[PDB]
Amino acid sequence: ILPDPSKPSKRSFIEDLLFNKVTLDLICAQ
Amino acid sequence: VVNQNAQALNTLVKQLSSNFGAISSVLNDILSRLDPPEAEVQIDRLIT
Amino acid sequence: VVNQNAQALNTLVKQLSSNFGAISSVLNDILSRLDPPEAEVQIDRLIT
Amino acid sequence: SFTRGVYYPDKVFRSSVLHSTQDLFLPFFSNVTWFHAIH
Amino acid sequence: FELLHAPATVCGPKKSTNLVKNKCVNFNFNGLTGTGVLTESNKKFLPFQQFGRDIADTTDAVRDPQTLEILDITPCSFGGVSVITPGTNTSNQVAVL
Amino acid sequence: NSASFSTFKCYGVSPTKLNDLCFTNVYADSFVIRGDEVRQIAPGQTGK
Amino acid sequence: NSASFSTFKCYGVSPTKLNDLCFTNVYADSFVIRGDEVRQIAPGQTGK
Repeated sequence: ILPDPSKPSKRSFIEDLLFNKVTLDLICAQ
Repeated sequence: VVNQNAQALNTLVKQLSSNFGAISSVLNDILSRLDPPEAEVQIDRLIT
Repeated sequence: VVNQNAQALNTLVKQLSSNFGAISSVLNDILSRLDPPEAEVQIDRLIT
Repeated sequence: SFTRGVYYPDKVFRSSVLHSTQDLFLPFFSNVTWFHAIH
Repeated sequence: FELLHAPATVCGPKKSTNLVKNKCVNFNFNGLTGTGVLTESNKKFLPFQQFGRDIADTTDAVRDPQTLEILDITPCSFGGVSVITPGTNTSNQVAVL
Repeated sequence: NSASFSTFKCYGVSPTKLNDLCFTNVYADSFVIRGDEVRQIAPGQTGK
Repeated sequence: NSASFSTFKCYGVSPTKLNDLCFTNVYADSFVIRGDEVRQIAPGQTGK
C-alpha cells in the first residue's frame, strides 16, 4: 500500500487497482 | 455516484431533441423559415 | 452567509424590471396601452 | 417469426447514439400465413 | 412539401461556392445551416444514408449534393473567458485563462 | 414582387425566405372555389 | 348539415361536438347589424 518507485508517479499498488475498477464519442457529444 | 452524474448529464442532452410544441427541435432552421416579427412566437416556446 | 442572503433578495426584485417578452414591465402600463381582451395572455405570461 | 423484419425507420445514419424512435415494424415471434400457391 | 428527411430535389437558385476545408467556416447543405469544421470522414454511409444526427439531434455529418463525398460536421474550439488578477490594490497586469 | 396575384399568404414559410430554402417532395395541387371560401384553407376550419 | 348559412364561426366550443353535450340552458338573441358589422359580435373586440 505504500508508494513504489517503479512507476513514474507516486501511485501505490492499491491505488492503481482502485483506479482501474471504476470508469467514467459519448464525451465528445456533450 | 460517478454514473449518476453522467446519467443526469446525458439525459440533459437528450432533451435538446424535443421541440416543446414548436415546428422543429433545431433553432438553426427555424430562423430560416420565419421572419423576426413572427419568429418570437415559435422560439419563445422553445425558450420556456 | 450574509452576502448571498442579500444577493438572492436583490435578484428577486431585479427580476421585476424585465418584461419577459411582454409589452411592458408595469401592469398599469398594459391597461393604458392595450385592451384586456388580448392583454390577458401576456399578463398570464408575466405571472408565470 | 423468430427474427425477421427490421429496417431503418429513417434515412439518417447513427453510430451507437441515443435517440428514441417509434415506427411501424414486424413483431418478433409472430404467426404469419405461409402460402403455398402451387398444385 | 416535406422538410429535412427526404433528399432535396427542388432547391434554391444560389451560386455553387467552392468548399473551404479543415477550418471553422459556415456551411449550408440543402437548406441546413450550421457552424463547424468539415473533415474527410470514416464510417462509410450506405448508398441512401444521406443525413446524420447525434444524441442532441445536432448535425454531425453531411454529403456534398454535387460530389459523391462524405464529410463530418464538428464544431471547433470555444469556451468561457476567465481572468486571474492579484487585486486592484496590487497592480494592473492580469492573466486570462 | 408580382402585382398580378391577389393572395400570396403562406402558412408555414415566410415569403421572403422562399428562395433561401431547398425543399423535397414538392407537390402541386390545383382547383377552383366559389370565391367566399378563401378563409377555409387554414389548417383547421369550418364549412364545406 | 344545412349549407344555407354563410357565417358560422365560434371559438367557445366546436360545432362537431354539439351532438355530444348537454347545455342545461340555452339563450337565443335576435338583432340586425350591417354587413361589415359582423366582426363586432365575437367576445372581446375593438370598436363601438
